[PDB]
Amino acid sequence: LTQPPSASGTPGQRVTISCSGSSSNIETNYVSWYQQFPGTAPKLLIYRNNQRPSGVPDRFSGSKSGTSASLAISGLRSEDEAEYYCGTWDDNSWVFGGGTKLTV
Amino acid sequence: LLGSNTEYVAPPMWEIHHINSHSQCYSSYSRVIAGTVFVAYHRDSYENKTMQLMPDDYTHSTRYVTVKDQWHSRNLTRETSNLNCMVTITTARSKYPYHFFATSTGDVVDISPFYNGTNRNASYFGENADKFFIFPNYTIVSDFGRPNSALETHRLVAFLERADSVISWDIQDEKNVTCQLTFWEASERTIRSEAEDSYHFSSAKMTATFLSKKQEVNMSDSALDCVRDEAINKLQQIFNTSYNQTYEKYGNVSVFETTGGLVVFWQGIKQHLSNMESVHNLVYAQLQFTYDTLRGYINRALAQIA
Amino acid sequence: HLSNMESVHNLVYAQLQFTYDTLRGYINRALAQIA
Amino acid sequence: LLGSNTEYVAPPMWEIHHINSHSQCYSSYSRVIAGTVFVAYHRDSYENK
Amino acid sequence: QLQLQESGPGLVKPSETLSLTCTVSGASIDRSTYYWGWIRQPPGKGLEWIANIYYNGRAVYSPSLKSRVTISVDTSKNQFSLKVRDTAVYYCATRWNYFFDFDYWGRGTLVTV
Ligand SMILES: *[C@@H]1O[C@H](CO)[C@@H](O[C@@H]2O[C@H](CO)[C@@H](O)[C@H](O)[C@H]2NC(C)=O)[C@H](O)[C@H]1NC(C)=O
Ligand SMILES: *[C@@H]1O[C@H](CO)[C@@H](O)[C@H](O)[C@H]1NC(C)=O
Ligand SMILES: *[C@@H]1O[C@H](CO)[C@@H](O)[C@H](O)[C@H]1NC(C)=O
Ligand SMILES: *[C@@H]1O[C@H](CO)[C@@H](O)[C@H](O)[C@H]1NC(C)=O
Ligand SMILES: *[C@@H]1O[C@H](CO)[C@@H](O)[C@H](O)[C@H]1NC(C)=O
Ligand SMILES: *[C@@H]1O[C@H](CO)[C@@H](O)[C@H](O)[C@H]1NC(C)=O
Ligand SMILES: *[C@@H]1O[C@H](CO)[C@@H](O)[C@H](O)[C@H]1NC(C)=O
Ligand SMILES: *[C@@H]1O[C@H](CO)[C@@H](O)[C@H](O)[C@H]1NC(C)=O
Ligand SMILES: *[C@@H]1O[C@H](CO)[C@@H](O)[C@H](O)[C@H]1NC(C)=O
Repeated sequence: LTQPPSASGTPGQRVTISCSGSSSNIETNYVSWYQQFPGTAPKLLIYRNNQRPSGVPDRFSGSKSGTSASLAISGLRSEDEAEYYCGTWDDNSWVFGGGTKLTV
Repeated sequence: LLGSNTEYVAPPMWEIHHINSHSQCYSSYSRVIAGTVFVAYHRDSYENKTMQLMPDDYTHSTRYVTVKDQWHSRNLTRETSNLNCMVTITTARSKYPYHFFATSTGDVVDISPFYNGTNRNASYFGENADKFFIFPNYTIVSDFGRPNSALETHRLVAFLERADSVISWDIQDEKNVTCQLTFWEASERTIRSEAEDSYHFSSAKMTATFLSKKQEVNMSDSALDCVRDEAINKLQQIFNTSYNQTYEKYGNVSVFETTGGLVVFWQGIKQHLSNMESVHNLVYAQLQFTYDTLRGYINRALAQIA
Repeated sequence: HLSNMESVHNLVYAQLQFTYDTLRGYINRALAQIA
Repeated sequence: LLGSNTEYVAPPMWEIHHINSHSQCYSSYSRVIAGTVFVAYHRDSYENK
Repeated sequence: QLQLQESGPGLVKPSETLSLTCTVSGASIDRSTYYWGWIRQPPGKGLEWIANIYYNGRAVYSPSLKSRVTISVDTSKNQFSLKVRDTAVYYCATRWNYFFDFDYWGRGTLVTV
């Protein structure tokens, strides 16, 4: 899997992140995203694509097509500074992308 | 005439999906045991044709069947197989805290009827993980009896897939559908005399007196949410169509859990929740009412005498 | 003209009414002859 | 040793009338299903005693 | 509620075997299990998936570890372990929910090679 190690935005910008893998993975399954504050364990943020667990506001977003996904954190604010990881099931097991430090 | 084995079997899931999206079953069962797959057909030598469901004849149950008779035929011992696909609909009850439901037909499921795929932390799942499925916006043939029938799209549907059957229910919202308190009665003009360790809510109209611990319950207890709004509107309803407006609201609406386990909504006038159940015979409160009244009255007289 | 109701199982509700009836009957008697 | 189907069956009404007016049953069950009638006897090859 | 802690050695000499055991205060595994796997992260790096096991003996590994890994399960004491024959912080997260994917995480202490 593939992720660009950083991203940027001023408080109130619709910041986005891509998520690149092969057709073995993201093509025929479900994407999950995780907001890991540094020094803690990751919280699921988006499950089975677009769907948001209880707690995660509408600000975070989901999107998938081909062998690459996306995560649109609109209305970006301060506490949203963390480590976002995407990942699904390849044909045999579970994988993660690189990771991304959101900085506001 | 010779024997008659008859075994009751769950359809395959692809067929479940067919059944309830087309109101019809396939005229063949197939199950693999050990190595090879085995297979039965409806009338002998038949093909794999589709068969539509039609209504049975009746209890609280509602059945739909694909064959309404039994069949056979005449040198050596021959064994015909009668294949019947049958969809039946039973009411299932389940009581708090809903860690399992059960049907009148002896099915018992250890899953919460409100285990929305997400909320296992605030719910319960405890059947075979292997066999349980859930499908968001899921189509259903809306009436298996008629074959033209329109289509419904159910929000969330579960499938449990047992040995004798596949069980399906529509997943609902807890709290939206279940409330754990019920309006018993309202007492206009109740009298909250205070005592040593307890308030006494004496009502003449309902001929009884209720005692609560001196610390009222937090109104923001989640337990109260399903009747919270009704109770106030039940209250304000009275102070509006009961007495004149020489009286006026003293203090906020406060709630009390009574010994015995009623729950009381109080609103004065002038000029943290026990898992307990409610007590069944309310004489214990008419008794308290009796004592309270005679003792109140006796002291009054004997005082004005002395 | 006859309620399809069932009979009530614990008859304290009538011993209760009996208690009240008796003490109240008796209390009023005394307090009257006192006053 | 092999299988053992056992099915529980209502007598015909003429037999009901026999049973309870004579204290005895006939040693044969017969039911028609689809076309032909089928029939069972008590010990094998028995008659209708 | 679900609960996951972790114990085990915190100083491993190269090529020698590591054992990591994750305790759960669910507190049970059942045929109602879904998956329980290992997840490692080198400090300052990203996340890496290790192994994964059900209440049955079967399990799924990542060939990136060239099956150097070998996980075990003891339902008796309500725990599942792991055997390896590269230095990072570790974790045990699971599946406790139809839908979702990996949810409910357990801090897994640090180990260095
Ligand atoms: C599954 O159930 C949970 C309840 O455990 C739902 O959470 C409710 O929805 C929001 C939370 O985002 C609140 O407004 C409610 O008060 C929550 N209720 C409770 C009891 O926590 C959750 O939304 C449900 N999800 C689905 C997809 O049905
Ligand atoms: C009957 O048809 C269904 C779908 O058309 C198929 O999945 C099933 O295996 C068939 N059964 C047979 C051929 O016995
Ligand atoms: C699980 O549910 C309980 C009860 O609502 C809640 O207090 C707790 O925070 C929940 N745990 C998680 C991880 O959401
Ligand atoms: C259909 O399902 C999707 C995803 O579960 C959901 O967003 C949508 O609201 C559903 N449709 C309706 C009418 O609720
Ligand atoms: C439960 O809540 C949903 C969402 O508002 C609503 O559409 C539905 O009608 C409610 N169910 C009942 C029985 O009121
Ligand atoms: C009642 O509980 C709510 C939250 O549950 C809290 O905001 C409020 O202060 C509580 N009232 C008390 C403790 O008197
Ligand atoms: C109850 O009071 C409200 C305002 O407090 C008033 O609008 C309403 O008409 C009253 N109800 C009746 C039946 O008079
Ligand atoms: C009633 O509530 C109001 C505001 O909601 C508060 O100012 C007042 O102190 C309360 N009175 C009580 C709790 O007796
Ligand atoms: C046995 O006898 C009864 C009356 O004698 C008759 O109705 C019945 O058909 C007979 N069963 C046979 C011959 O199998």
